[PDB]
Amino acid sequence: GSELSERIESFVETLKRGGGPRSSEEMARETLGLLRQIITDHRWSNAGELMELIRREGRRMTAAQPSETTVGNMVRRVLKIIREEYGRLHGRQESLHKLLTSDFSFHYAQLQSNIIEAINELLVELEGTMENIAAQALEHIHSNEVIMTIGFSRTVEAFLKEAARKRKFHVIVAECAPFCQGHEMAVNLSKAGIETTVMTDAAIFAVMSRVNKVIIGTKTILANGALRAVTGTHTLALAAKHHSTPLIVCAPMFKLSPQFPNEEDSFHKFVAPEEVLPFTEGDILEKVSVHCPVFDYVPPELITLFISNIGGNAPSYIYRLMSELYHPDDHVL
Amino acid sequence: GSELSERIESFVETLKRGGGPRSSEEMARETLGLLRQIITDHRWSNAGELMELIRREGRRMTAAQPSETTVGNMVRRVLKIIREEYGRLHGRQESLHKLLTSDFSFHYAQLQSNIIEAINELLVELEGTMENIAAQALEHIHSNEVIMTIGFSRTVEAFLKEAARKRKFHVIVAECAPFCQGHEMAVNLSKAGIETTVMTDAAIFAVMSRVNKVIIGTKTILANGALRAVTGTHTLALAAKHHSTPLIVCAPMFKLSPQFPNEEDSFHKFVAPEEVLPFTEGDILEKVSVHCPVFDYVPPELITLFISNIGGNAPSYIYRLMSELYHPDDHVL
Repeated sequence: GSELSERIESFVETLKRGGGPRSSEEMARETLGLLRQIITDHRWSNAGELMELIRREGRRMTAAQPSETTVGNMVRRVLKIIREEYGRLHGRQESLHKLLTSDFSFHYAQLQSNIIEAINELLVELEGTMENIAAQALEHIHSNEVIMTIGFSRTVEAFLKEAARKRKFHVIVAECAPFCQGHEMAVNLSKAGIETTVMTDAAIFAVMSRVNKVIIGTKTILANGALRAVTGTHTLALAAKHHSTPLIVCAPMFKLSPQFPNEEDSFHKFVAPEEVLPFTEGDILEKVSVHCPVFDYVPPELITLFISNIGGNAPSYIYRLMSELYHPDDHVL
Repeated sequence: GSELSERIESFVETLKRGGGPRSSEEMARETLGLLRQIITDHRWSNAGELMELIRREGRRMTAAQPSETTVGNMVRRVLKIIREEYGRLHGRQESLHKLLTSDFSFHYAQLQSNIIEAINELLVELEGTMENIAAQALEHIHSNEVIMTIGFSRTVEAFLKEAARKRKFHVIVAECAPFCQGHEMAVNLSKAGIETTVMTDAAIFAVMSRVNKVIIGTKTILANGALRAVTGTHTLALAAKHHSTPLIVCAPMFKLSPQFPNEEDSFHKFVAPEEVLPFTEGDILEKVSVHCPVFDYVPPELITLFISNIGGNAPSYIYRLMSELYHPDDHVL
C-alpha cells in the first residue's frame, strides 16, 4: 500500500527528472519488479481489474517520460503474459486464416502464482541477455576487421570485449556530441586491449570508406524495423548505406516497441540548449533558436541485421517478433 | 617504296594474325614510326594528297584488326598534327562561338620538316608516359590500403611498384580467365615485396566489401568516357559501384579513341572456343555454342577517375581531351 505507492511515486519522479538507472537492463528489471509488487500487493478479483490497473500504471509511467520506451515495453510484456496465463487457465493474432475461421470476468485462485512465476522466468531470461548476445560475437567479426561505433553502448562493449578474446580488430568510436559518451567507450575498449580510435561525428562519412561494418546499439526498435537511436545515428546509417557497409544493431528483445513512426515531435528528446550553446554567449542568445534533440529516427531500409538474445534476424522479420511479444490491443495502452 | 610497302604489309599481317607488340606503348611507337616512314618516302605535292594516303593506309590498318584502337589513334593524331601544321603555316572545332561568328591543297615546301618534328616530339612524349603516370602513385595510395586489380596491366604494375617504395599495402589480383594473366601480375608484385593475393573472377564481388579502391588498366577510352577493357572488368566496376568503391583507370593518353559506343558486335574480340571449352569434350561440342569474348564495355558512369600522363580527370571531361587530340572530320577516317 504505502510502500507500493511511494515506490511508484519515486519511480515516476526519477523518470520525469532523469538520472536514476543508467543501464537499460536495470530499468527493465526495476520496471518488472515494480509490476510484480503491484500484482502481489494491489487487490483485484478477476483479470479485468488487473488489466485496468496495470494499464493505468503503465500510462502514468509512459506519460512521465515517453522517450523511455523500456518501461512501456515491459508493461505491455506483463499484460501479454497475464493474457496468455488467463487464456491457458480459462480457455483453450489477426490473420487471413483467423478471419476465415474465427471475457476476463471469471476468477481463478492459482492465476496469480502462475503470473508471478512467468514474471520471474522473464526476469531470469533478462538477466543473461548480455552474455547471450555477446556469445555471437565470433560469428560476425573476422580477423583484422574494422568496426565503427557511435556513443557508449554496453551491449556493443560486451560484444567487442568477447570478440577480442580470440581475434584482433580495430574499433573506431565516434563521440556522440554534445554528451561525448564515446570517450568512455573508447578508453574502456583500450583498457581491454583493443586498438581504438576516437573521432568526432563530423568525420563519420569521411572514414566510412575504410570501415568494414558498423555495430551500434539503440534505445528503441519500432514495429517496422525502424530505430530510435542516439542523435547522429541517422547520418551514420546513411553513410553506411552509401558504401553498402553492413550495419548491425545489437539490441536486446526488451527494446522492441509496438509503436510506429507516425508519432511526431515526441520522438526526439529535447534538452537544455546549454549543451549546444553555452549561457555565456550573451545577448545573441536572445534572438537565436537553439535545439538539442537527443534521439534520431533511422528508417528500416538502412539496417542490415538485428542481433538479440534469440539470435540474428532481418528487419523485414521484426513484425513477427512484435507479434510474439505484444497483443495487438495493448499498443494503445 | 618497296621496303616501305613490305613493312606495311608485315605490320598488317602481324595485326591480322594476332600477337606482335605485347605492350600497347610498343605498338603505338611502331605505328608512329611507320607513319613517319610513309610521310618521308611517299611523294605528295600538297597536304590534301598526304591526308588521303594517310587515311588510306589508316583504313587498311584499322581493318586489319578493329579491336586494336591504338593504330587508328596514332593515324588520327598524325592527321591532326598535319592539320595544325598546315593551318599555322598557311592560315590562322564546332562551337556556339564559331557558329555565331563563322581549304587544303596549297603546296608550301616547308610542311614536311614541321610534321616530322611534331611526330618526333609526340614520340618523346610517348616514351615517358609510364613514369609520368607512376609518379602520381603516392597521391592516391595511403598506409595499409587494400587495392584490387584484374588481369595484367603494366601501367598499374608500375603504379603499385612505385607506391610500394614508401607505403605498405595489400593487393588482391583477380585472374582474367581464361588467359589467367593475373597470376603473372601477382607473382611480379610479390617479387617487389608487396603482400598479394591470387583469386578467381567469381570471388570479385565476394571481396569488394574489404577493398578500399580499385585500380585497373584499359584497352581503349571512348569519346564519352567509356572503356574497352578485359572481360570481367564490367562486373568488377559494377561491384565497385555497389560499394561506392572508387575505381581508378590508369591509362595513357594514346588510348583515347574518338569513336562512340554506338558500334556493336565488333567491339569485343571473339577468339577460338578452345580457351573456354577444350576440344577433348567430344560429341557435345556439336550442339553447344560457346563464345569467348576478350573485351568488355564499361559505361562512363562506373569510372571515378582517369589518371594519365597529364594528371587526373573525371570522365565528364574526356570529351574536351578528345577535342584536343583529334579533328572531328577524322572520326570516320
